[PDB]
Amino acid sequence: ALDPLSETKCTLKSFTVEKGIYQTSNFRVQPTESIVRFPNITNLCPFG
Amino acid sequence: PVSMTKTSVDCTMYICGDSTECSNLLLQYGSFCTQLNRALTGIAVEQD
Ligand SMILES: *[C@@H]1O[C@H](CO[C@@H]2O[C@@H](C)[C@@H](O)[C@@H](O)[C@@H]2O)[C@@H](O[C@@H]2O[C@H](CO)[C@@H](O[C@@H]3O[C@H](CO)[C@@H](O)[C@H](O)[C@@H]3O)[C@H](O)[C@H]2NC(C)=O)[C@H](O)[C@H]1NC(C)=O
Repeated sequence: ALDPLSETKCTLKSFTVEKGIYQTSNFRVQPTESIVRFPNITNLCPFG
Repeated sequence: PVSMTKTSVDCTMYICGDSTECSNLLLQYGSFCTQLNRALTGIAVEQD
């Protein structure tokens, strides 16, 4: 996880990397906030 | 016909989405879809 060169070294399971382009991992945007949207009702259920 | 569309399908995003527990369970199956990703990438290169 140091840098892309080390990541592609780990992906190839070798310390020397030949010339070329290698697929290593996937980029994904992590979420920032949590959103909850429930109906505005507040009457307690007749469970009791 | 000469070539077909180059499609790359990812394991962890398809089988498990963005679920860490599902990925941890998927690790038990070994390297099945390291093989799958490799095969799809090889087809992609063969098209060019
Ligand atoms: C079963 O019933 C009990 C008792 O309730 C009372 O007696 C019954 C015979 C009926 O006449 C009821 O209408 C009557 O209220 C329930 O206990 C009560 O539950 C309510 C709801 O949570 C409690 O209210 C809260 O209590 C405290 C202050 O005391 C604060 O959190 C709130 O301001 C709110 O008032 C009430 O205190 C409580 N009463 C007693 C005697 O403990 C019980 O919940 C119910 N069973 C089930 C499954 O709901």
